[PDB]
Amino acid sequence: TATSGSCKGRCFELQEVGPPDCRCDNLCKSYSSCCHDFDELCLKTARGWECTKDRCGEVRNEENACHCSEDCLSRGDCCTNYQVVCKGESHWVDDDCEEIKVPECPAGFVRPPLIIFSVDGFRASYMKKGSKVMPNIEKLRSCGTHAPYMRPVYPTKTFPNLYTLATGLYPESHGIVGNSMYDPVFDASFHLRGREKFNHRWWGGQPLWITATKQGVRAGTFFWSVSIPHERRILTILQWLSLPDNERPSVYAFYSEQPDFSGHKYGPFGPEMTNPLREIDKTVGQLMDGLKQLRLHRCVNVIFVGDHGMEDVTCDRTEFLSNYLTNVDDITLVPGTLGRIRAKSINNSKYDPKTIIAALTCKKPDQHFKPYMKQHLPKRLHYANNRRIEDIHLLVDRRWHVARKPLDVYKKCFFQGDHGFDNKVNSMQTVFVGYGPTFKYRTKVPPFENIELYNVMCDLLGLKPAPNNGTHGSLNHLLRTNTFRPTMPDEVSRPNYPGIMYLQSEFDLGCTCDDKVENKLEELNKRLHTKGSTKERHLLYGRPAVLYRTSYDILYHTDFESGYSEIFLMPLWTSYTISKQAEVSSIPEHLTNCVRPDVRVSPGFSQNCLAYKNDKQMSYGFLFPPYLSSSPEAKYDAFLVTNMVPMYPAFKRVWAYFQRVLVKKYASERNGVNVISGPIFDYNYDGLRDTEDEIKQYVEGSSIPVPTHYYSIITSCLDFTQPADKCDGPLSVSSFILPHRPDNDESCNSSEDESKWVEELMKMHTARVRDIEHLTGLDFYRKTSRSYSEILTLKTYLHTYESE
Ligand SMILES: *[C@@H]1O[C@H](CO)[C@@H](O[C@@H]2O[C@H](CO)[C@@H](O[C@@H]3O[C@H](CO[C@H]4O[C@H](CO)[C@@H](O)[C@H](O[C@H]5O[C@H](CO)[C@@H](O)[C@H](O)[C@@H]5O[C@H]5O[C@H](CO)[C@@H](O)[C@H](O)[C@@H]5O)[C@@H]4O)[C@@H](O)[C@H](O[C@H]4O[C@H](CO)[C@@H](O)[C@H](O)[C@@H]4O[C@H]4O[C@H](CO)[C@@H](O)[C@H](O)[C@@H]4O)[C@@H]3O)[C@H](O)[C@H]2NC(C)=O)[C@H](O)[C@H]1NC(C)=O
Ligand SMILES: Cc1nnn(Cc2cc(C(F)(F)F)ccc2CCC(=O)N2CC3=C(C2)CN(C(=O)c2ncc(S(N)(=O)=O)cc2F)C3)n1
Ligand SMILES: [Ca+2]
Ligand SMILES: [Cl-]
Ligand code: NA
Ligand code: NA
Repeated sequence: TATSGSCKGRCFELQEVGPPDCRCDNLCKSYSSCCHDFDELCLKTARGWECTKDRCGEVRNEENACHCSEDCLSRGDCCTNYQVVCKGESHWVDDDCEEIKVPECPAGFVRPPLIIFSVDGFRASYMKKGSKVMPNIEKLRSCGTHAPYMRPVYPTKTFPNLYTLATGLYPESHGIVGNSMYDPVFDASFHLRGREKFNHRWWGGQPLWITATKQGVRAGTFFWSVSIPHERRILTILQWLSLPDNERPSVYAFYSEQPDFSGHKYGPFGPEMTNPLREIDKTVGQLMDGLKQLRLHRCVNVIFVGDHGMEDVTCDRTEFLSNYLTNVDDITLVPGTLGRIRAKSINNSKYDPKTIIAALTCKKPDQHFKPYMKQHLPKRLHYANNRRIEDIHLLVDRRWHVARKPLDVYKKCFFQGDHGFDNKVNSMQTVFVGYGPTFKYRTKVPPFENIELYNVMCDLLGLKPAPNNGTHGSLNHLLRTNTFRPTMPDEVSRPNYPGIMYLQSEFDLGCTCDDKVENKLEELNKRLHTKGSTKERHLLYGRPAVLYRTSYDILYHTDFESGYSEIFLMPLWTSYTISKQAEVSSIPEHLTNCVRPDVRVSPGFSQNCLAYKNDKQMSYGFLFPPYLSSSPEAKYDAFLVTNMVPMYPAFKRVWAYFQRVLVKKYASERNGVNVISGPIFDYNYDGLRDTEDEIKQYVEGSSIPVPTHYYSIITSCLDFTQPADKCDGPLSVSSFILPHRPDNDESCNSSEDESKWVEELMKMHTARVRDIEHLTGLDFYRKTSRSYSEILTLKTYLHTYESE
């Protein structure tokens, strides 16, 4: 860099110039590339950040940081409080808030600008707990649209989350999977410190500023060099807002290192935390006062958003891999509030991940982390499908750290706070407030995930979003206008409706049943149950649509309905309703090993019992539980070969408990439940439905594919005074994606009775319906009385099982 060029008239230039020409942009300090005069011209500090009575009407001294002269408004370089001190105006916070029904912008403005005020480590509970010291932020919150909290992505670190906010993508898809990373294809590393993080090969997807530029919307630069003070960042944004209509950007970003920086040292609620919250609020006040001076305070949309929260973590709460592993020098550990382990050297052929996992599995009674092969991580975390995420992962308990050896903790107590844990943990939750003409007025919205904002910021700017992991329309309820009006995806495969086409004797399945037991009253009645008379009861929200090319059958029964796949030889889904009044019955002795041919489905597209006998590892279970049959005659339907699915005996303990106990418990507590359950196949852990040829495992000697997971979607009336089957209003849902595993090594207390561990496992693997759609290629809730945007919101809902 030949720094002999100048920054005269180029301060915070929006277009970056190429080396070895010197730079004057808001990033030049980070690349050590600024022109010699950058500090003098662009980082002026003289006389402070606020006008004073004496300075009012002064003679323009260009050296001053901000100006109090009469001409300053037209130059667009006044101090933010100029009109308060020198013209008797009020601070924006002291004004009563008034609905902004339409953009009230200066002439020339083609759209409301968007300003994103991002705050590092701004824990959700600070909005309540620090409300007395943050009046500007509290005005934004209460007069704008706010959520009680926003759910970050895993890992709940700064870079993964800022780039998820920028792109709408899960870290596995955008590539910033941690604050620290190794890419084995590049043979490069990425760190917070240093120069390799500036290379564009690390950064996938399309962040907002590129989406804007590519579509003719001009963007301020989002990144700010750490040395540039906050007051200067604000003044720069206000200066840009004063630019000519053909140069002025439409989207802007501010970033604060606080309260994260203090929160690390002092803990999330340390008494030292009050001051950082005062300064952030003061900065917001400066922005809104500056906007008001420029008559932009009822034109611009302001987003106040955080990347993650902050938890209490100290050095004494550190698990050391040295107290579990003998071989601790043959591994590399990405440490901290999560753990990622790989081999220290790829030439070491004695390195076995299986032995390492086993040595970290349930070894101490209070063990404050749990090891996982990455594909066994809860699917809600979507943290697997990247070569940068190590095969071995440690999910660390909230409040704790994992390190390799004790020397790493005392040769690196200092910190009292940290983050990075599971994104369902309360302490990791962060904030969202939207304020402006396109946002709603004094509106609370439910919690939502940060992956959803990319779309909304595209809507706010009139942009078409790049393909991302948001569900577009699920956050339309934040907006007065500029809503995106989505359509249901078209069904690709239509079902067959097979009647009775096969004789018992055509089947040679090795299956037996004790069912040779014999009337016109109840033969016409059961006929109509196989044509779909109780389908109104058991399929409450329409049949799910299959959104890919396949061959399947709708099978009707008294207690349940299924979409049976001829390719996978099992239901893709099974739907049934259990009212509050329904009764659990036992599986009778004569039917214990009963499997019956389904006369509507060919032998060739059926499973068989012989495969299950020959497979000593694999057993089988049922999607509609026999336990909940409506009558002894109806119970025979639950033993059909078309209701059967492959299950490991270790997983059957879980499934049986869910089906026998929990389904009824949920129907009691929620006033009936509709359950839709089924298999999932994700052998390549991309979070997406596997095609046939991706299946790595079959029931031995057969074409019966083995699920990697089993799902259920449990729906009822949000108004729980109405029964699930007759609900007039909004729905309530919770779902799960249980891993289909041949042991229960994940559950350290699995030797005990299922009532001590099963429900706990299901909670860990809670899921959004949208997760299940991605994984199955199905589309649920097709026929309701509710708006589609409300259904989209419901589909992205996650039941977290955390307290308030
Ligand atoms: C979350 O949202 C995202 C975004 O919508 C979803 O991710 C998408 O999923 C698609 C389906 O899996 C995927 O589509 C593929 O695109 C391939 C081309 O990809 C490049 O171009 C895109 C578009 O600009 C770009 O975004 C991509 O960037 C990825 O890769 C670079 C690294 O080079 C990273 O910088 C970046 O972070 C991103 O990485 C992530 O995605 C890749 C996969 O693309 C993962 O491997 C990484 O781990 C990481 O997660 C790329 O630059 C295209 O080549 C594919 O086509 C193959 O498959 C089709 C199937 O129809 C087949 O018919 C074709 O023949 C073709 O196969 C050929 O190659 C095979 C393998 O080499 C071989 O086996 C065959 O024999 C053939 O030769 C495919 O169309 C799309 O790229 C990603 N997009 C992103 C941004 O990730 C994600 O699904 C959502 N998540 C959930 C849960 O819903
Ligand atoms: C990363 C990343 N991806 N995209 N962006 C730009 C961006 C997007 C938005 C958005 F909200 F709109 F998306 C909104 C704003 C932006 C601009 C982001 C920006 O100016 N910076 C991010 C950052 C800077 C400067 C310096 N950083 C640290 O050194 C740092 N590191 C680790 C931790 S911690 N607490 O985790 O240990 C804390 C830290 F402060 C991170 N930054
Ligand atoms: Ca898959
Ligand atoms: Cl990390
Ligand atoms: Na078996
Ligand atoms: Na166990």
